[PDB]
Amino acid sequence: DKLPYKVADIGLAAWGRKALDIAENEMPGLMRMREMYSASKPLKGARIAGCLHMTVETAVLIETLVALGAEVRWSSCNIFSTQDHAAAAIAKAGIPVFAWKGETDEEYLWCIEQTLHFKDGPLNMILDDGGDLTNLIHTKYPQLLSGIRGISEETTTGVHNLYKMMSNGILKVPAINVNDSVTKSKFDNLYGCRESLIDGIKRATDVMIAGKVAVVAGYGDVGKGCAQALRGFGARVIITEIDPINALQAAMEGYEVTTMDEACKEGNIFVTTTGCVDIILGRHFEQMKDDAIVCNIGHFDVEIDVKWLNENAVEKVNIKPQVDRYWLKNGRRIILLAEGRLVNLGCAMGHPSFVMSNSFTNQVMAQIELWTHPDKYPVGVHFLPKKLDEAVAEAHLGKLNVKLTKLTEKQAQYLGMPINGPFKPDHYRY
Amino acid sequence: KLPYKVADIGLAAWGRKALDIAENEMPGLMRMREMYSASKPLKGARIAGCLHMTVETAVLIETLVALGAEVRWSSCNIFSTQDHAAAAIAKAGIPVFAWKGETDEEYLWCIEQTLHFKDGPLNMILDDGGDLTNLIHTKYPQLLSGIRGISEETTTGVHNLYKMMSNGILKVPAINVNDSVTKSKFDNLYGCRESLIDGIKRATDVMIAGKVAVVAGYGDVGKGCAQALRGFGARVIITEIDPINALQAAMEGYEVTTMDEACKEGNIFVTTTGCVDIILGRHFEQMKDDAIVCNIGHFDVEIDVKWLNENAVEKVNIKPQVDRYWLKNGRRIILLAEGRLVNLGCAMGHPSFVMSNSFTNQVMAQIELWTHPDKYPVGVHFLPKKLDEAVAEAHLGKLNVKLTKLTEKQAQYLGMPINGPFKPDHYRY
Amino acid sequence: KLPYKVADIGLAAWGRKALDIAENEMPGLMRMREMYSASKPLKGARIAGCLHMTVETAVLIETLVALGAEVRWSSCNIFSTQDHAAAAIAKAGIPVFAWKGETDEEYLWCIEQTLHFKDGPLNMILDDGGDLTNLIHTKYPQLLSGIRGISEETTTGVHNLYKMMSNGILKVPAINVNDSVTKSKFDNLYGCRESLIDGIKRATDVMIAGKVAVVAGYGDVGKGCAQALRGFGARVIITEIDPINALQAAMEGYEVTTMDEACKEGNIFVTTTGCVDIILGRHFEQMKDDAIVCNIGHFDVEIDVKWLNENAVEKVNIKPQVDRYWLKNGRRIILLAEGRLVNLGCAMGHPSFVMSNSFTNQVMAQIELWTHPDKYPVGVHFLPKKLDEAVAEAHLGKLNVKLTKLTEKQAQYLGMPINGPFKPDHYRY
Amino acid sequence: DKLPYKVADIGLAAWGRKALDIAENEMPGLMRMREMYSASKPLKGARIAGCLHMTVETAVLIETLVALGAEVRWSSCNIFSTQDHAAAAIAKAGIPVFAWKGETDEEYLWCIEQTLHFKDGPLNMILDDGGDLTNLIHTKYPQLLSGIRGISEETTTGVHNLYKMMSNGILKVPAINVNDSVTKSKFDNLYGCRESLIDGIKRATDVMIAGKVAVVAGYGDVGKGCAQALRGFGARVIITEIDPINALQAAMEGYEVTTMDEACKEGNIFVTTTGCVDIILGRHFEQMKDDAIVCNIGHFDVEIDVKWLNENAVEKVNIKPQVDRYWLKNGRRIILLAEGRLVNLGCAMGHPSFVMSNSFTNQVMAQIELWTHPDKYPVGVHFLPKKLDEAVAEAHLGKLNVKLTKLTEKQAQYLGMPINGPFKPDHYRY
Ligand SMILES: NC(=O)c1ccc[n+]([C@@H]2O[C@H](COP(=O)([O-])OP(=O)(O)OC[C@H]3O[C@@H](n4cnc5c(N)ncnc54)[C@H](O)[C@@H]3O)[C@@H](O)[C@H]2O)c1
Ligand SMILES: NC(=O)c1ccc[n+]([C@@H]2O[C@H](COP(=O)([O-])OP(=O)(O)OC[C@H]3O[C@@H](n4cnc5c(N)ncnc54)[C@H](O)[C@@H]3O)[C@@H](O)[C@H]2O)c1
Ligand SMILES: NC(=O)c1ccc[n+]([C@@H]2O[C@H](COP(=O)([O-])OP(=O)(O)OC[C@H]3O[C@@H](n4cnc5c(N)ncnc54)[C@H](O)[C@@H]3O)[C@@H](O)[C@H]2O)c1
Ligand SMILES: NC(=O)c1ccc[n+]([C@@H]2O[C@H](COP(=O)([O-])OP(=O)(O)OC[C@H]3O[C@@H](n4cnc5c(N)ncnc54)[C@H](O)[C@@H]3O)[C@@H](O)[C@H]2O)c1
Ligand SMILES: NC(=O)c1ncn([C@@H]2O[C@H](CO)[C@@H](O)[C@H]2O)n1
Ligand SMILES: NC(=O)c1ncn([C@@H]2O[C@H](CO)[C@@H](O)[C@H]2O)n1
Ligand SMILES: NC(=O)c1ncn([C@@H]2O[C@H](CO)[C@@H](O)[C@H]2O)n1
Ligand SMILES: NC(=O)c1ncn([C@@H]2O[C@H](CO)[C@@H](O)[C@H]2O)n1
Repeated sequence: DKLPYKVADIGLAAWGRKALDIAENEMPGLMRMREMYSASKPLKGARIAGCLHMTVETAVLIETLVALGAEVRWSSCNIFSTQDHAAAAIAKAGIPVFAWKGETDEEYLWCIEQTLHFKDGPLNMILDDGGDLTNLIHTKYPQLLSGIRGISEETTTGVHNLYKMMSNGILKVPAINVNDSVTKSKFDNLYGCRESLIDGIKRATDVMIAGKVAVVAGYGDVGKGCAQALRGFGARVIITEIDPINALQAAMEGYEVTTMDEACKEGNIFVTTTGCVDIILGRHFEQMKDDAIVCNIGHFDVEIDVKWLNENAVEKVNIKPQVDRYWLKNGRRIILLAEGRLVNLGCAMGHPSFVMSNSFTNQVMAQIELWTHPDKYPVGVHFLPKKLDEAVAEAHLGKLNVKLTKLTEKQAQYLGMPINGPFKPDHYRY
Repeated sequence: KLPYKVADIGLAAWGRKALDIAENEMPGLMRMREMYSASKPLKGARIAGCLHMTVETAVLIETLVALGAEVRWSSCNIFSTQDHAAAAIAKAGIPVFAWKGETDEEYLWCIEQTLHFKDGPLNMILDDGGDLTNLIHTKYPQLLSGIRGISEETTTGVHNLYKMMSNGILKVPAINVNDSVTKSKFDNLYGCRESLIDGIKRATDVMIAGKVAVVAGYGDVGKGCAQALRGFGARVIITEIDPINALQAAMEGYEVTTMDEACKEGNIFVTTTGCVDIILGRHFEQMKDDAIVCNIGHFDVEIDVKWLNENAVEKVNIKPQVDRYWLKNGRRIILLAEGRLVNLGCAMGHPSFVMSNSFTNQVMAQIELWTHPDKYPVGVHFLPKKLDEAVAEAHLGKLNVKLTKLTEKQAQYLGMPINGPFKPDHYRY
Repeated sequence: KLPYKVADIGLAAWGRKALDIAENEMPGLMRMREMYSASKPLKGARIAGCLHMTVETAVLIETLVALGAEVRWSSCNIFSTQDHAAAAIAKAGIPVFAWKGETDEEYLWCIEQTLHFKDGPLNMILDDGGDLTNLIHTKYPQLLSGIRGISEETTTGVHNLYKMMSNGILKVPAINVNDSVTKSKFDNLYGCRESLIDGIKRATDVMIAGKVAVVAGYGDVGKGCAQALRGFGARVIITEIDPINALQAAMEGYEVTTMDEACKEGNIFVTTTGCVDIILGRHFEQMKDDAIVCNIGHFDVEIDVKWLNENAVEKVNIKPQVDRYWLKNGRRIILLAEGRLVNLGCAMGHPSFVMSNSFTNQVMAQIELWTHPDKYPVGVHFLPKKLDEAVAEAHLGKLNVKLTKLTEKQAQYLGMPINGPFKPDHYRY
Repeated sequence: DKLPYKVADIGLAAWGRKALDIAENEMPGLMRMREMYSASKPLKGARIAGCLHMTVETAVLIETLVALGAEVRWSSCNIFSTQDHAAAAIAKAGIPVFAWKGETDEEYLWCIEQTLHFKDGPLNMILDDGGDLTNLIHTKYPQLLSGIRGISEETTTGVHNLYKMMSNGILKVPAINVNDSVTKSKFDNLYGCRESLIDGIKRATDVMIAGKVAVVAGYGDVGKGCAQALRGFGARVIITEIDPINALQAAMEGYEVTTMDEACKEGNIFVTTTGCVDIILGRHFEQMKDDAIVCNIGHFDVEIDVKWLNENAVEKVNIKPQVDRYWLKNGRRIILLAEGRLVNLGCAMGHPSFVMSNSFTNQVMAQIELWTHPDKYPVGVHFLPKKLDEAVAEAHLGKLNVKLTKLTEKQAQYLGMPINGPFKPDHYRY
């Protein structure tokens, strides 16, 4: 007596399928997983609850998991990130999906709850992005924990939470940290944001980047890509940081590194990338240039104090969906994107398919590892082996017409490594 | 007769909000309003405009009206109208005939609606690409003697004016706005550096990083396009006919080769030449699977779209202005905006700040021609450097740029007028 | 009289090896030799040259001689001579009066040695910065009627020629070589992009990454300098008097402010203005400890070196052309090349490939003035675009650039001559 | 009856001292070690044999070790890298140093042998760059191993050798891998090469970079910096790689990735960064463009087959020290820099002082850790703790006028980290 799916408009499915066809041809990693494993069906018996942005890219991931034998039920991990034509295509394919663009907070929680119960029993695998599904099970459904073989987690904030859960004795299910595969963190977080930040800002505002001062809070993988994107279009980028190593990197790349207390007086565009609370506050907003654009690409909605704007502005003018222009008591305006929620996914289409093929090939590999080799994965947080990490990269080289060199026997002996790798030590930072 | 013709007048409120935001990004145009709204230098002008009907152009239109002109408007491209901007203009009582997705015949009908005002025929032309200019000269020559001047926005349009003049067929004075320094070195370069990728992304959501991109032409537009693609991690290959532009591209680290070679390597193709026959059937047949092909230069003639329509074995419309073709060789080609300007057809054109440079020049040109016509005999003219410098200066405050002033000692040393102009007429910036 | 005067003729063999390497990087000059060595268009010319006596200039000198000229040479800067290049020229029998580290009086003596040949006084000038031009006009006016033409290398020199002409005091026709497209947009820009950092590094070995660098001026030289510093991870701040150049710098992501503000922040200061009084005592007094200060523009007047010498409390010579001053405030300033051109004074100037563009223009200018003087009345002239394009084309093969040729259909469409020139005279590239 | 030092010309000492004074003011990390530890003298009793490029930067390191109480004896680890004025200043200061620019291979070995015996006994600490000192002791002087408390090793190839020695049971002394401190590998190897490669090429050849094709073999930290430097000056850079992850990084940065077998036909400049043998061979040289410039910035002299040039060229013309122009049987010329040895140190001045202050502050810290806390360091290869790594970066922020943000108590609680760090997990790649 439960809904089979819930999406904005299943009639968008034909357009969705065209977008999926294009994406498949950009995602050789996922297509190789299908070629290699569609017959052997390694995920047979798996019942995967997924909580991850319901985008065209994610649809390709979902169909890969199903091709490999899994049953899947899906929700988005963000109220604005669903692409309704992708959700429609997945629903039309008979896969239970509960996701649409513009969910309320109540609807969001309800959608996750729809993914827990399958025909043959409760979920036995978690594929998570940000840990909401992980946390829901541990907090509200502890009786389901014993039946879950593994968790794979997509993003930096999610994995931070898993390590904290483990250190405090709260984690009860083995997890693979997908974020920190080399082929995820050094590609998705960096090159993905380098394209999708600007895409979000532009679709929302059509603002010129050239000539502006842009303030980027944080200089981790996300901040590095955001800063590079903005600099490339001729913004002058100012960085804030708490970590002296990341701060020194930023200075050595030619960026001014200062505090938000100083930078708020100069920025025309503000991007938060920190995964931390209380980055942009009332005292900052009051000092900003007129029509400063403020957005978050890090986590949830707490980097920016959106509550302060709602409480203190004279008026909030909605410009269009996910774009609000606040008029402050000082007579100046602030343009806030996506209510302070992820701007690339909320105001544009998130990362492009090619780089998401890296991240999602790691996801499929992690699901196969946890489902088929559980003995290798005790309760705790684990990485994929370097050999598989390398294999993700190798699967994407052909599409780019990259010609990789093979070591000669003489060179392999000289270096003391195998011809087929792995080629780097475990601590290598790339 | 119709007061206007637009897609949906109900879009006017949203249009107005977008115009409000754009005004705050366009200090040059707002300064023209501050300076000239009382004195109304364009009183008596009846300006027919043919220029992409975007949010940015709406700000220009309302500036012309604030300065006392009567205006009637059409777009210069069948896909470039932003319907909310058109609706806001219509709602404000200004005759505009423009919508996204015109037929070719509707396009001409729209230009024709701009020619006659209550008080008489048009007496000024504001053009982008020469269609209004050519229409009057070829079909309505009886209207020419009543037109005081033409201002022309874009490289292809000004090329046509110079050709008309050399052939003795130009009959109205024109100002070349494209070749103001503050237009050509800003709009054509930095505008395309942002809006090319915006068009490609909204249309395809393709990853740029890791791709080979082939840019045909390395003029102002090609320079901006190449820099954009390289910034996102594409490997950019350039084609050129001019050895100077070619050497520039080589000295910036780009491979410069022919399209006959580059067609085998590119994943993304962008034409920027203003020339016919850049991408042909023999090129399409060699392209990598799902190569994305688009034009940012002129009209629809850089890419042989006719060839694709006639020779593909499948053609699937993905969404408006995005078509995916399957060739006999089994490979696919993705064509944007039917080969028409991709930045305006698949996205929103250049952002407002840089359009404020171009459009401040347009307002200055209209004022010069309308109020000082004897300074402009039949022929093609530039705005004075002093005015060109003034356009730039008007945008410095928004960016918090602090300009240095020469001391009297330094001005004497340089033999330079202390308030400019600061460069000789041949200076290339 | 002396056959030459150089530091050490024993350096000639090493000089010749360096010239051999440079010739293979200078296809424009080598092409001039291939085309004109038999016909000897410069037969009868007696060229006095005043231009940095470097390896690159040695290739130019031997090209002029190959084309039939007699030549006598001096450097235009007291620190820019490369002694091995000077020795190779001297060994080849060419009168050259140049060494690194001349006194100001020796500098003038060297120019004076170039004026008289066996067959009579000079009849052509090849100048860089106007010193030879000014010397003749002011001290040897009786020689003017015997001089057929002047070609001038650099922005400051051509500025002086235009001033002379407007004041009615220029008495010999001149060609402005600086403002060939293939000179100004290449040498001034890409040359400085490499040779500024070479000068700073050889002098100081300072890390660029992490520093704030202040570049005064954003013309061709300032653009090249700023890009170089940014590429290595310096944060670059720009000063400018021209609102157009200022807006360019802002649109490229640089902070544009005054020297009065920037002096408090910079670790490296580079002057590129061609103007007096850019860095003054009030600036030095505010600078970060061990700020490195240098000039790449003109003469020694951009930086107030007199102020440092008079006001520092300590001055220590680190090595040739590097001085470290201690100010009364206890902080240190490092001054390069006594405020003279840092790229030529502390390193080797621009690399040979880009100098081949500049120097091919110089050879073309000398040929034009010597063989077609009636085309050049007294005044300041440009080389024709056709020749400018030819300079670029002559360098494409070395870089393996493949230039596209228009089809006859395309040339008709564009109304363009199929072999060029391809751009109108106002084109800015 | 042994020499007290051996240098090119001790009369260069006054110029050397001026260069050292300038460098000190660029090296706040080393100067902070002096401020903090010159009175307590933590290295008292240490007798450190050092084998590391005898440059101005290294002189500042040497004087720091002596200020901290160590006795030191020094040699260079490269026959061309010594800066004779720096060596003179160290000799004049009474420190035994055996180093000059342009040593023969025999003289090189002799110089290392001079650093082993002190007045009060044999060395009891090793500071090494490339492992020659480490290998000499293990192979020729095993009886000295028991008296050595620790090894600190500077460079990637050196540390590779230490791990191999450990895996084969040959390492008998505890070692700290300095190369893989974050503040070394991500700064020295990357930003150092980004400046010093071009400096070497320019001083040797004065070649224009703009317009050229440059081929960079390897895209690790060194290759990344070299490629960026060359691209910045307008070369078109082609990368070769054996590792699919590094290769994908290069492609995503806009470089063509192909094999040397293809790239040798196109390159005008060749830079080897691999640490591997047999990168540029006869079959490559024969296909190169006329006057191709060929150089190595990786390891020793075996990346480039210099022996092939010597055996097969028609003639070798010496242009000036460390620059040779070979005329081949095909009539074309090859310009080889520094006989295939490190081009940045051999043809220029190596990395600038500021970034060497990061590397050498790690060296001082490693010497203090091994000398004063030996119980923490069993036989094996170890990293410096992240807290010290962060402290190296923090010590350089003031010179750059960087303003680092401090977490609030609320933020530190939210993130679950200490206000004073460390701020990243052990696996973080920066
Ligand atoms: N929107 C997306 O598509 C996307 C993609 C990847 C990751 N993410 C999210 O982005 C965020 C950042 O991810 P990351 O991988 O870059 O993590 P990271 O740990 O590499 O970088 C975060 C940086 O923020 C800095 N920081 C923390 N608090 C700060 C403060 N108060 N002020 C200034 N700097 C501060 C840290 O020192 C760190 O260097 C995470 O929330 C992650 O889940 C989003
Ligand atoms: N979409 C836009 O927003 C936008 C903006 C500005 C200009 N434009 C248009 O873009 C086009 C280019 O303008 P521009 O200012 O760069 O002009 P330009 O003259 O500076 O550059 C065009 C270049 O194309 C080269 N070229 C010509 N034919 C060629 C061919 N067959 N193959 C390779 N190269 C060839 C020329 O040598 C020239 O360097 C024009 O049509 C102009 O109207 C469009
Ligand atoms: N060292 C070299 O190898 C080399 C090479 C080429 C040119 N030059 C010399 O470099 C200088 C600059 O040449 P260019 O071609 O760039 O000329 P330019 O005219 O293009 O640029 C100089 C810029 O300085 C700006 N300026 C003038 N006075 C200023 C001041 N007080 N403060 C800030 N900005 C100011 C001007 O607005 C102008 O934009 C000239 O002296 C020229 O002869 C040297
Ligand atoms: N000259 C200097 O100042 C300097 C500075 C730092 C490091 N180094 C040295 O530079 C070298 C590289 O150091 P790194 O830190 O970049 O190491 P790295 O391991 O990060 O990079 C080396 C790269 O070379 C690649 N490689 C190996 N064999 C190859 C082959 N046959 N063809 C193509 N690519 C190949 C590897 O895949 C790797 O990515 C080492 O020898 C190191 O000791 C020199
Ligand atoms: N197009 C997409 O589906 C997309 N774009 C970005 N992300 C993921 O969103 C996560 C943040 O929630 C990041 O870790 C990315 O991997 N997914
Ligand atoms: N946003 C806009 O209205 C816009 N964007 C680009 N262009 C103009 O379109 C012309 C090409 O028709 C160029 O010359 C630009 O000036 N207009
Ligand atoms: N290597 C060289 O001989 C060299 N380098 C730079 N310049 C010239 O020096 C002039 C400044 O005097 C500039 O216009 C350059 O053309 N010459
Ligand atoms: N200026 C210098 O002393 C210098 N420059 C580079 N390197 C070191 O040289 C090692 C290679 O032998 C690298 O790991 C660098 O840390 N030292």
